[PDB]
Amino acid sequence: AMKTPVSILQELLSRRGITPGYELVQIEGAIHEPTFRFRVSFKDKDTPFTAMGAGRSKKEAKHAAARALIDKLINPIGWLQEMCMQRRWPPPSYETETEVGLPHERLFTIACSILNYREMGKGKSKKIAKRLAAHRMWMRLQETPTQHSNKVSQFHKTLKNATGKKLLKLQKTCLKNNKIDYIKLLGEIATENQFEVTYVDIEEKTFSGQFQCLVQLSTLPVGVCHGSGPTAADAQRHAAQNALEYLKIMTKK
Amino acid sequence: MAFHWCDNNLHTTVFTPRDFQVELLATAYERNTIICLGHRSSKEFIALKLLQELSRRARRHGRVSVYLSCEVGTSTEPCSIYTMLTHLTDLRVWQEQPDMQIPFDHCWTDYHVSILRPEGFLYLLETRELLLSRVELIVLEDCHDSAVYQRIRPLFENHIMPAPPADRPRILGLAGPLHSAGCELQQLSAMLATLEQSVLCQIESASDIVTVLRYCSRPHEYIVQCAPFEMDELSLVLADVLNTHKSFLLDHRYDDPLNVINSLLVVLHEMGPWCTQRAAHHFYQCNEKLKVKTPHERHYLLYCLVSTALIQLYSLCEHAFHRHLSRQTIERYSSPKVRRLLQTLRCFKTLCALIYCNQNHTARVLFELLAEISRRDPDLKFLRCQYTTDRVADPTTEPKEAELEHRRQEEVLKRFRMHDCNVLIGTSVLEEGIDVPKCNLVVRWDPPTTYRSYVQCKGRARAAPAYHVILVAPSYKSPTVGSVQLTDRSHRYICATSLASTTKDLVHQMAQYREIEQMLLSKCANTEPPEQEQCEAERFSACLAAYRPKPHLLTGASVDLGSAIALVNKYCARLPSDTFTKLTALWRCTRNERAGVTLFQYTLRLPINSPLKHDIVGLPMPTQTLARRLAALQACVELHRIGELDDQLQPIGKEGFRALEPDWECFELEPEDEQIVQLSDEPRPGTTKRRQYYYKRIASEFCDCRPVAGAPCYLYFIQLTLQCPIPEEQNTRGRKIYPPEDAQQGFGILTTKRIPKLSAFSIFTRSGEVKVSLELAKERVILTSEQIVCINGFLNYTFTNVLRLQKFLMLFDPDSTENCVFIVPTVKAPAGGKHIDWQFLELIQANGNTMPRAVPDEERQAQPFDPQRFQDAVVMPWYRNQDQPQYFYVAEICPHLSPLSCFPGDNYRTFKHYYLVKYGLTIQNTSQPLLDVDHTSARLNFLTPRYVNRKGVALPTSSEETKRAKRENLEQKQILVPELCTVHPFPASLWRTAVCLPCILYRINGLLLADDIRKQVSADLGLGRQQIFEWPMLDFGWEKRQKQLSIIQATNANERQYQQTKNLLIGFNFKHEYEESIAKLKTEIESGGMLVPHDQQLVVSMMELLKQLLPYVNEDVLAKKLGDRRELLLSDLVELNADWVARHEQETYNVMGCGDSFDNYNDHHRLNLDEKQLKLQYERAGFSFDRQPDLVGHPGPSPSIILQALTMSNANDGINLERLETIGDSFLKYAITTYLYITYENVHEGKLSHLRSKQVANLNLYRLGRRKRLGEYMIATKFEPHDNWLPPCYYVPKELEKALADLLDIKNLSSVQICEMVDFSCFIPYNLVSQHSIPDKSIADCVEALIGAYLIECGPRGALLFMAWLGVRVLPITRQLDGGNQEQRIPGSTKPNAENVVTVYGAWPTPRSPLLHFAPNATEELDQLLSGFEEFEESLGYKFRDRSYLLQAMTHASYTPNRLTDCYQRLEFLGDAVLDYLITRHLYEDPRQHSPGALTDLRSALVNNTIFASLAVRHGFHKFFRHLSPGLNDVIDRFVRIQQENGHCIDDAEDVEVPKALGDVFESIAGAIFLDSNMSLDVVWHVYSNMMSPEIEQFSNSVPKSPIRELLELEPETAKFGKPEKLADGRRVRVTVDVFCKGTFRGIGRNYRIAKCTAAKCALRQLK
RNA sequence: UGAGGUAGUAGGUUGUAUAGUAGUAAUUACACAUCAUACUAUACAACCUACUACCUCUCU
Ligand SMILES: [Ca+2]
Ligand SMILES: [Ca+2]
Ligand SMILES: [Ca+2]
Ligand SMILES: [Ca+2]
Ligand SMILES: [Ca+2]
Ligand SMILES: [Ca+2]
Ligand SMILES: [Ca+2]
Ligand SMILES: [Ca+2]
Ligand SMILES: [Ca+2]
Ligand SMILES: [Ca+2]
Repeated sequence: AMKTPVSILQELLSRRGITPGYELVQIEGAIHEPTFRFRVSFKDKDTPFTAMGAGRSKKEAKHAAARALIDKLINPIGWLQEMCMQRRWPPPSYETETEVGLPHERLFTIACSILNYREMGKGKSKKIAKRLAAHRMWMRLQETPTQHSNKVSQFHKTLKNATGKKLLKLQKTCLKNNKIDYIKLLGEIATENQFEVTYVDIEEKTFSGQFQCLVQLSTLPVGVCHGSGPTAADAQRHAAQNALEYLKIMTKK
Repeated sequence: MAFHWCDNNLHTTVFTPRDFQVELLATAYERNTIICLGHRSSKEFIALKLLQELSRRARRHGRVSVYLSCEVGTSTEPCSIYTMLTHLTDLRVWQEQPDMQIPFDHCWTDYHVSILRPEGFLYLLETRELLLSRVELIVLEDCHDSAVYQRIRPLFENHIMPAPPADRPRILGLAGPLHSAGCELQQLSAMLATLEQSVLCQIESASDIVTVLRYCSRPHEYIVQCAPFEMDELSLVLADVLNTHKSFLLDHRYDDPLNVINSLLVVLHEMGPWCTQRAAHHFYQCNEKLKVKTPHERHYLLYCLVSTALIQLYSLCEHAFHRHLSRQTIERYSSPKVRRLLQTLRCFKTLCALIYCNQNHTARVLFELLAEISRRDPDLKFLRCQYTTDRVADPTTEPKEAELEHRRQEEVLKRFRMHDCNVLIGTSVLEEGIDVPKCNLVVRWDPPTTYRSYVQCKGRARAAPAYHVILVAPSYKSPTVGSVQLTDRSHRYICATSLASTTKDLVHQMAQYREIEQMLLSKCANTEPPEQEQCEAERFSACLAAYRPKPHLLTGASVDLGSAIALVNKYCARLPSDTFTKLTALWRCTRNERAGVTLFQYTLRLPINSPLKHDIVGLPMPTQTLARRLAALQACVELHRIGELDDQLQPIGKEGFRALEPDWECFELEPEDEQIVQLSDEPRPGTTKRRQYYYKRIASEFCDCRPVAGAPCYLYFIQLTLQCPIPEEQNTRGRKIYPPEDAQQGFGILTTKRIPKLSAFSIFTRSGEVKVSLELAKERVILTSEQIVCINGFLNYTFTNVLRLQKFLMLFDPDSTENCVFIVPTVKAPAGGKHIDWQFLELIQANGNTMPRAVPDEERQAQPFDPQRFQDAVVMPWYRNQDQPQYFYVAEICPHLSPLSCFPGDNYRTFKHYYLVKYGLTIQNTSQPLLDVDHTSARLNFLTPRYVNRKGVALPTSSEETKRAKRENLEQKQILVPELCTVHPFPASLWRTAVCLPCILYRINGLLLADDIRKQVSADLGLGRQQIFEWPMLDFGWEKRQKQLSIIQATNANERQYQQTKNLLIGFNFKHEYEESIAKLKTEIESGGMLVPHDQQLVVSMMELLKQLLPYVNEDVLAKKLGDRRELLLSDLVELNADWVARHEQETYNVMGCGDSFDNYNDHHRLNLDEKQLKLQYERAGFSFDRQPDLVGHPGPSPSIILQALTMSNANDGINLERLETIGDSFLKYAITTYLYITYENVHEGKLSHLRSKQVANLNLYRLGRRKRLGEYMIATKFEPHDNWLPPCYYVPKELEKALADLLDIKNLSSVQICEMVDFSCFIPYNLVSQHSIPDKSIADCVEALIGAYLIECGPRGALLFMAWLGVRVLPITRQLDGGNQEQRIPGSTKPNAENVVTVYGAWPTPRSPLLHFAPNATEELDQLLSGFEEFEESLGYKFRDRSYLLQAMTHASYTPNRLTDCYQRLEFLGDAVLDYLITRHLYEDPRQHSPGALTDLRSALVNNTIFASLAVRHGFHKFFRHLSPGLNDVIDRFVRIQQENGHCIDDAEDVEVPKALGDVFESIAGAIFLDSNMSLDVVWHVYSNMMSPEIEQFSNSVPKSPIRELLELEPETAKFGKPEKLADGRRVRVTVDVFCKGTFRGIGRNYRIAKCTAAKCALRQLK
């Protein structure tokens, strides 16, 4: 059944006497592979048949010669590995998956897996199993292989748009007079624009012997406006005055 | 490509200056100088070289050096210079210990450099055991600051001043910059003079500062006063806000913001509100990280309040010109200093601008302003700007942002280097270090507050119309008033909306800087001609008919007076150099008076590697520019005369050079080869990609050879003798062995012409190993007409019926022309010997093609079994295979079996059955024995054994099961029935020898083709013998202190430069131990148009010349000499001077150069050095390598070794060419190199490489062997005697194969008449039986392999003569004319060809030693320039007998004191070939029998410039390699520092640089030991085996590999090395390799090669 | 040592790619960019060959 045609022709002759003889016509060592061309003959007594055949292997050529006589009587591959070298990878590892228990007709199945996909190949020998698996895996991989200050200005513009009328009142009122309550109006802006104000008067005294306060805007940035005075309360009022200056110079457009 | 610009090329008027360091040591060599260099490493280089030169002067009548050093005597750590002096010189140096007290017995006169501290030498000179008249150099380590000055004052004012100047040594004083000594300047001119009065020198300050001062395009100085910066409303509000916050933060309490305050106020007051917001950018980006990065909550409050202050400023500016409302917008808000920078860039409209700053935010905001305005304005489209900062991060902490900073410096300075950006707005890092293009503008932004900042950054503008523009603005005055709130104008804004003092002080500052550089040029000696001298000579440059090579043609070349100097510079800058060599023309000016005018003669000097070894004494002119131009014109005429400058007058180059001897030029060939060469699309000749078909040449002992009747023919016996029985492990069937030497019937050759002697080769049979020979039958055999017919029938029987060798297409032709020898069956005689078996020949005639008779049962019943009819028989059966029979041997006649003994299987009963069932036969005698038979041989290639493969490894045999198991199981035997078999007339023993026949005939033909080659070359060139002793037989061959020390060495080596970069500070002052010039220069600056104001926008007949230029020649003589010619030939100037020199006394010239610059160091011969006055004349056994057998009478090689050379590796044979082919490749390259050194005695070796590479290429060796048709003698195929073999006396039509009683006309008449008488297509050319395809490279391989064969038998002379036969003429010819009868026939001596001459090939002469006698005492200067290399000679064990080879090998191309030889480059070229051959020949002869790959990789590990430099340093080079290169001294310094760490053993990784010049001098010492020894290879190998034999033996037992190959193959498709990228420094480069999914690893080095090597070492020790 | 098939294993050739070692420069300031100048390796592959182990049809 699955005998090779050289053995098939040998079987058809050995039942009728006669042993064939193979003679190599021509081998050709070209640029990338050599070709082999055999001639098979058939007796010297009664109808001396003959044929010739060729292939890229000696056994393939002998097989093709015998197959032609039966009909008468009726390369890199590692382009895959170069491509693996191109896309920054370790080399592939095809692995011997399984085999058939019969010794002379075992058809191997060999799988090649890498970090992306998995493929496999079945062959009459394990070498052609690797060729079919590597062709399928090559097919699989070749089918589907300051600005911070501007940001602060932007969301402070948004909180300005969420503030309300006290920004325009702040613009249209001179802050030189202390008759407008700085701390109270900053708290009004806090209640108005969903935030809170913070006042820090640190306990020590300066070289000038004065008091100072830092007002912190409890919003997204860190936020400090400074102020000082001879007393603690005047220092906190001047700090809220500088906070009003901050919101004022932010407001005008 | 992208760069492709002028880069100034090379200088045209000043001779392209040498680098300053060797000029300083030139001046120091003859003057007591004071070298003013800020760099400690430069001072250390000059001191090292100067102690070396004056040490060479010292140890001749006995002197000593001293190095008084203030940083000595505290720690016992050796100093800065003790390292360099003890590991880079051969001297013995003695830095004294802290409180040193004379270790044991310590006589001071046995010390050469003697490092001390200043008070130590006061001690040691008052000790009076180191006398001052013995000291030859006194290097004051510092004498430019007051402390050590007061300490060294007792030395001078006690000992040096009370000493006559005939005893005072050189007083090289290593001062720092006199141009950085910081004492205003009003007393500067005093103190150095005071210094010169007190250390007894005079300053010869010639630095990198001064070399730009003299020999460069002086840029145009434009110190622009900008304007006062007035304030508008917005800037006043901003100043109010930051002053308010500054005065507050003075009082804010925490019981670095002043950095932001003290930076942003200056930005506001010097650039304006726009750059104030774009520096609020930089400082708020600093705060946005440094407010989070702090752990203190109140410091967090402080940094964030400063951040909100910067927010306030940025919002104020953003609400001011985008919101209140753009080149008028930026010009409105910029300060005027920005405006003048804009006008300076607008006017200079091409550019390479180099703006400078001193703070990083300043540079960043200048970048932002130029980016904005360049993307706005029409004028500055061409400004694409890129900035710089300094190194604000540290390699200890935050290495991610520090590395990102380093990559930003790398990526900015790479794209400034070509032309991608023209503008580099840098900071203080750009002054030194970083390399930039030639510049045509440096706009310095601040005033340069230091002189050095002024000069090292003005001295970067070198694109000849270059500019230097300094901006001047009023300095910072704080408008701060106190802790007040916002002002009335500030509140109104937010609700509604002194040049003269600064300019005068910079004028005084720049007048001081001008006086500094005027004092610097005052201190420099080599004064240079002013600009008006160039203008005068330019006017004078037409009265001279220029020198013409082809004066008939007005298109051809011409050398005028400007092109004279430009051509001398172009010639010397095309002379060959390495990376560290500066090759320049030296020049010595002069003056003397000549009957009136004083005239300025020059003397010239070209580099040492130039072939022009003379002093080109130039001709005088009134102005020294004009006589400089004429001296270079005299040089260019002499250059074209001597043949450097060819007939087009541009130096020649490699490509245009042509081989001089006419045999070396030919390179001619059969015209199909040059057709393929001109085609350039087929596989080109000489390669392995082109297959050409040739003819399997049947030997000339086998053509026209058949006997005809009566012709006496010789009878050879094909003797077979078994030398090695089969091992019983391979004996998987247990058969008896059969020796063939006791077999009765064997064979014989029978031939009309004698086969000569051949190598008794061996075959490998089923029965073991047999030795095949041939032996003659003495009685020559006469054949009758009848016996020829029976031998014809027999030979058709033996090679057609028995062995089945005859193909289809071939015929038996009994009367055949070629391949026509007889084979006859020989029988042993009873008494002794053999003869032809005539009875068996008659039997073969009778038993013809007898198809075996199917015996009927009558004879089977009638006659019984016979033992003698089957013992030693061949027992083919007749019931099956009736027409193509199958032949079995007989192992045993087995008696225990029978036809009734049991069948081994189970489908039948015993052996008398199943002959009835399967066949129909009946066994009659059922009481007969049976036949243990094994098949006859059917793979007749018995040339290779089957149980031992090629490397001596023995392949696996057949276990113990498949032996004495199934050996004796009756299933796995062939047992035949003797009445069912016919005994073939050929017995079994005759079948043994008969089946061995085809490979016997093949190997005899192969050894005959090899003997044909031998007799061929012995016919042509006397090389061998023609006929004859037996040839040799044909045989096949078978922790922590390590890193601590490394860190110490690398750190202190870099700490010299770290001490330089911690010394941008102030120098000398005097504690008691001009103004007119300043006012003049102030008037010059305000009046000469240098100072732009604050409003001006920035911007004669030929007879007269003959009278002037020749004032020493009057109205007479000149009138006759000029004649009616329009312009004088140069010979007229030469002739008129020759007349005046003839008339008068001896002239006494005047050496000039203000003294010693470019004199007394280079080219001086006749001088009184005291008063500097010239008196010149204008007019001049255990494996020897060189063992040679007695080649006269030699039989040439053996045909086994020639056969080995002819055998390709496609043969799959035993023998093979490859080891010969590598050894012959290396010997060919060696011998060609040595003859090119002998022959082209002046040619630069990059053209010797061109000529050798033409001789040694694959095209040349293919083409020569194809001229000798070597493709038709080669063995290139696996010998299958059924597929590619022609049996004796058969014939093949040779054309009827492919073009498809009638077949016997093909040889008789024609072929095309026979043709027309009746997987990848189908057509194949080429004939298997009598042709074989060979690649052209395989022909070249057989060429080199045959040189290998002739080499290994008949010596180097024989291999030279074989390449003389083959065509590579590499020997000289001394022709006689029939000088004898060609009976004596010395080898080389060819035919009496055409007219009766011989053409003998001569040996190699001793070449003339390269001691140039262009100076009058070159032997005494050779004795004096090699004082003390005797310890070096002991360090390699061979005394040079002509020491100019040794000096030549040690002389770098920059060692300009050498006037006696060339450089080493030619010896490096020769010694590489010598070393390559010696190593390849050594690894050939190791009995491990290395492969091609093993020998190549073990050579590449043994021969490697890194191994070469390591063995150079280890075995004591580099202390004698005489160079004067600074950078190479640095590289040698660091490399020997590391190699004394290792005890002489072999972010970014940074391996220490391997000095390539040390590998080159490792090679050049081999070349010089070769040449110096009458060209011997066992004087080179003795020395270099004694050096590298530890390395040979260590790398023999393992494999080192290069780090690059070892990484790239240990991760074979994974270790990928990438493209190099250049660093910020511009002389370093970085290579990264990604071992994929395992990491990127990075290395640095100067070049791409050491950078990949370092990266490979990084990943190698990483993955371990 | 019938013929075939499969597995190793040991040789070699050729292709393709990545290289290396030596030499060599001139473009280029000088280098990188080299290199139908010489030799070879590794990875993949094609082929030829040798042996062994298992088999199947023979053959006995
Ligand atoms: Ca055999
Ligand atoms: Ca066979
Ligand atoms: Ca001289
Ligand atoms: Ca070669
Ligand atoms: Ca070769
Ligand atoms: Ca070299
Ligand atoms: Ca088989
Ligand atoms: Ca080349
Ligand atoms: Ca190459
Ligand atoms: Ca090449």
